[PDB]
Amino acid sequence: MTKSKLPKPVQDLIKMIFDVESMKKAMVEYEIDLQKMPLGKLSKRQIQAAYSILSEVQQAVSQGSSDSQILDLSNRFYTLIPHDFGMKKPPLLNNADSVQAKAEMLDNLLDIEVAYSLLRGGSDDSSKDPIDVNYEKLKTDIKVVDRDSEEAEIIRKYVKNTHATTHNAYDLEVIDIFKIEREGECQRYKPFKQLHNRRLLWHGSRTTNFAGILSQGLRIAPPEAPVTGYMFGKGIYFADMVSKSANYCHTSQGDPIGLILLGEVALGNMYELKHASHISKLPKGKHSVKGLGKTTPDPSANISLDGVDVPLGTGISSGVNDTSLLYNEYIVYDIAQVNLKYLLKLKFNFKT
Ligand SMILES: Cc1cnc2c(C(N)=O)cnn2c1
Repeated sequence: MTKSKLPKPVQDLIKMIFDVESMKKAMVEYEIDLQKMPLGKLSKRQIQAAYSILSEVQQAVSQGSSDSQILDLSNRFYTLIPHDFGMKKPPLLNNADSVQAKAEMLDNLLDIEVAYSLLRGGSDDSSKDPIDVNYEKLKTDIKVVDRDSEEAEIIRKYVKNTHATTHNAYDLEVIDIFKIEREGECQRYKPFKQLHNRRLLWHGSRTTNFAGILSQGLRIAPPEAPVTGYMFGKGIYFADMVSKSANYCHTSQGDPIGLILLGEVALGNMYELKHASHISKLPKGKHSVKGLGKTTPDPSANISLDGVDVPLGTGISSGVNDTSLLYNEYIVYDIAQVNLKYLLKLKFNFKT
């Protein structure tokens, strides 16, 4: 029963990541029936089967098949994943929007099952602090960045400048800044180290998903996932506006604490797009996809950190007239193209 000697901000981060209740709330927010399907009953092969049904809906809508088939698959989805809408009609998976919503839901369900499997596995010893046991389950070095260092100065300027005016529901306060080093990730990222056009970008996600993000990195949606459920196909999505990525933390007024990622991304040749392009492979010679947004952080204020460009400029007009994106988007389709550097802990102070 040796109390953990880890830094207090790290211990708080471990407790917040490995909280079983936060997993249960996240499933309740999706209106999943926890009585007919509790958290311990979540299965990876069950989520993959739900991914396949979403893919069956995608192909039926395209091939002009029976919309009656699209009704049977919708009811199949709700039998596979038991929900509880009370007295309301469940949303019908009959169009592309419904597929994207349930695709995003299964991405968080797959990460929740990963966090719970990580928690209830391995070995156990009641002589060690549970905080110490969970920290080594992540297989990640986690150090607190000093508040007065130039790293924290640049990171704060990154959060300070790239908060979009459209995302007016809140403003962000940086609580903690962690310098993370995933086990073995640096060797995996080595072939992309001297690739040109490397940037430090944001990645937001649910807090419960970070037990798997630190354990296995940022993954691509499984093969069973429908490629049309994501705007630019099955890849890893990043942004340069801190508010665009913080929206994917799914932070509520009840739980206003968020976790966001700062990662070095080997972009290389950017396939610049303006609208949806559901692809799994890039054209030969390209290494990433950039969704051109109307507003881009000023390129004149670009600075470097460890040889990595940091687009912390104020948002100005990009010079792109016809685009379906308000802000930029960076997508890679190889997991080795990501090197996670920092992990931030943000307080969401919702306004107006
Ligand atoms: C479809 C999609 C998913 N995730 C993201 C992020 C992020 N997680 O930071 C930014 N844009 N984006 C887009």
